[PDB]
Amino acid sequence: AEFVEVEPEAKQEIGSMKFVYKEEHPFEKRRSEGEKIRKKYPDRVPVIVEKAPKARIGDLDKKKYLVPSDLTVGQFYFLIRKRIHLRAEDALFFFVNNVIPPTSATMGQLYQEHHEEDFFLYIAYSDESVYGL
Repeated sequence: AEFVEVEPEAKQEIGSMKFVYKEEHPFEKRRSEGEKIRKKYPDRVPVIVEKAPKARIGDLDKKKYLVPSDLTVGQFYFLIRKRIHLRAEDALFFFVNNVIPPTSATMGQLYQEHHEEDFFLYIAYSDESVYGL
């Protein structure tokens, strides 16, 4: 009899966002890999990180990250900043399903709530605070 209290979402929050990674690797190969990697490393989460459309920021050398579940989103920002040699004054924003995730969440929490059907979490990054601008 209790209502499910549905959490509000931003207007732009959209599932199944486009990533070049997903265009370049067939779904079932991604899914098979994601299942396997979750079993092999259960306290890590597999993450794809890609530059958002229209972003003006350096590209990462590598898209696939195997991340300790307890690492925070904030700690992950700092890791990515270093990987792309951001300057102190440079901005960095992450997006999951078009929405900036909470800096204080763990990567495991983010994964739990937002992983896709292939068992990966997808994060886009940008110099801008709105995905795709």
